[PDB]
Amino acid sequence: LQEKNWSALLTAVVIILTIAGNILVIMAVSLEKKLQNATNYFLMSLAIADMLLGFLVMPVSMLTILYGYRWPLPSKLCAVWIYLDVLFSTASIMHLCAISLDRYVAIQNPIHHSRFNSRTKAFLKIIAVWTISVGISMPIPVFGLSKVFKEGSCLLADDNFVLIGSFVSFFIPATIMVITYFLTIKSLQKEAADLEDNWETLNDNLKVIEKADNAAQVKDALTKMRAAALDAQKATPPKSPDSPEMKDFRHGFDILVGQIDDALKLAKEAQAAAEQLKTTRNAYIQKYLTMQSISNEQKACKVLGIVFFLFVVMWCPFFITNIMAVICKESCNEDVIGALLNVFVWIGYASSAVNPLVYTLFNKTYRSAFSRYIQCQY
Ligand SMILES: CC(C)CCC[C@@H](C)[C@H]1CC[C@H]2[C@@H]3CC=C4C[C@@H](O)CC[C@]4(C)[C@H]3CC[C@]12C
Ligand SMILES: CSc1ccc2c(c1)[C@@H](N1CCN(C)CC1)Cc1ccccc1S2
Ligand SMILES: CCCCCCCC/C=C/CCCCCCCC(=O)O
Repeated sequence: LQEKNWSALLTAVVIILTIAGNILVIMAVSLEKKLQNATNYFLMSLAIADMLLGFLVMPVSMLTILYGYRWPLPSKLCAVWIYLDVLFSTASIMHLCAISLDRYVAIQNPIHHSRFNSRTKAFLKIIAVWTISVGISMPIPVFGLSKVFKEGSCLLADDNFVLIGSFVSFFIPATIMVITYFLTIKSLQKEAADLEDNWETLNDNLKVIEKADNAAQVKDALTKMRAAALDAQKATPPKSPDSPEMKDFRHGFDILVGQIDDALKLAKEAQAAAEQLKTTRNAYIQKYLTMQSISNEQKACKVLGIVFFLFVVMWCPFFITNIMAVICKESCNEDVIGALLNVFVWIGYASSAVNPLVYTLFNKTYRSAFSRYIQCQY
């Protein structure tokens, strides 16, 4: 028991890293313009929930710890610490889960030429996240004042409250989160195979068109280039600020190939010289922007997979032991599994710390903001 005084300190480390880790994330997304992605707009709100969870309900989880788990505050405010903790936590899965199916639908749909709002779509999307988040949390204060106390410690004790609340707030979202996620990674991976194929196709026939000695050999070789070029025009990862240029440079590049074709049938010696995408800056940019754009979404999917994965890995101990309380009400000792719950809620409460760490470990631009922000300099 000499080493059990460390829990206070170790848990305070989990309280510190979450309040600081997500304070920067709120800062760094707002200040540095290079991180204004729609998916970085979600991350800025999520990180607020983790800031609000660290700032409100993780500490009194420790305050209770010090007292021996006998609830140390007024009787009357227990449903509000359960409510708050339920609400912010339930907003962190909703933020994660929204992100995954927001990115999922966009990859399996086209541009769709909507852009009704000017990247307030994030702002609309996030307020829907919280009202669904606070949709679910009204039942705790609705039956706020019993079903919230057990032997002088404060836990959700209504069996259906803690049974329904697992599927509605944890397993449905975690499953939804993961099911969409994997479909997308398989989808993105299977769309990079199309752009690379379309540029390889385009370059090989370009060499063929130049090196072909027959008169109409160009025809098959430069009609195919038109074919791939359109497919590329139809392909971009989810990511009108740079969408004209892609379309214009698609159109602008197509002109060069199109024109050579137009005068290819007419003819001959000159059209080989006419299809010279090798000599023009336009074509070189487009291969660049796509391969840089393809690779960026690779790393976003991986960084997101890390936060997705270790969110549900970390809270599953607390939810499996808790759902097992009600399923195993009679068979198994409740003083052991109640002990596991004192612990497995800090495996879970520690995810609020983790995701700022994984941002620095894999996003160069998130790293530089934090490092400066520690030094105070914008
Ligand atoms: C109770 C004691 C130990 C402090 C608890 C941790 C928090 C509240 C402390 C510790 C380190 C502090 C931060 C140090 C660095 C920055 C970045 C700066 O650009 C804005 C202020 C800010 C964000 C400070 C605000 C408060 C802070 C986050
Ligand atoms: C009791 S059954 C249940 C159902 C829903 C939710 C919780 C618990 C919540 N706990 C946290 C501990 N706190 C002492 C009580 C409330 C935990 C959590 C974790 C992750 C996302 C959402 C939620 S909301
Ligand atoms: C996705 C990763 C999943 C990891 C699962 C870890 C499981 C943690 C605990 C499981 C429930 C244990 C409950 C122990 C109660 C013992 C019952 C008794 O005393 O009779």
